[PDB]
Amino acid sequence: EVETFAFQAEIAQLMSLIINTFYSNKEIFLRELISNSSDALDKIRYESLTDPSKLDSGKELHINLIPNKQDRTLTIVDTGIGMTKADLINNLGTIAKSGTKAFMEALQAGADISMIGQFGVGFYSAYLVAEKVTVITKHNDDEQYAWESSAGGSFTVRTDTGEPMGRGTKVILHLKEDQTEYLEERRIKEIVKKHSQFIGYPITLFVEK
Ligand SMILES: CN(C)Cc1cc(O)ccc1Br
Repeated sequence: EVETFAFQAEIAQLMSLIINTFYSNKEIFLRELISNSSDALDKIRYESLTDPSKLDSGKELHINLIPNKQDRTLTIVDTGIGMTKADLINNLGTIAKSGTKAFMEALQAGADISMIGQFGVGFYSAYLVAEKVTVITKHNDDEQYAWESSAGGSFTVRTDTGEPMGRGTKVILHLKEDQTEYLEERRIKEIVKKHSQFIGYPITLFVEK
């Protein structure tokens, strides 16, 4: 069972601005996704402070970076609070309608695309380097769902029968053919050190055979 939804107009517009605007500093995507994972890890740590059993689905709070050269995917895994189905449909838990409005007004007033995270829609920077994005997520109060979009004005949501995650969120970036540099160990490591060096969670860069 696969449901297909239209993006709100303002979100589709933000997505095509990100895809079409000439802008060379594409590496900020990794900082924005990592920062979103860190925010979701803060959220489940804070709930665990008064209710320990919110960690029965995973005591470990971490972020993993997993490049796969055969599939041409970069996967960002976190064991944060995760997302309910309604969250996924509602622009992946963001206020994307009003953040895009403020983001685009800023762009006309001195801002550049690298400031997208200040307006809450940093996730969509994923499309600076990905032609398709898949978000697997599991929240304590809901089942495991798969969100998927290749832009073009729509996204799908389905129940994910893949590997149980326990709790957290997985962003699979199907990279564009000319963005494979973000699969290389030394290039990911440079970006993490440049932009994410004070994230309060361990970031493990997986290696490949
Ligand atoms: C924005 N990237 C990292 C996906 C994501 C992770 C979360 O932990 C929560 C929401 C989203 Br979308």
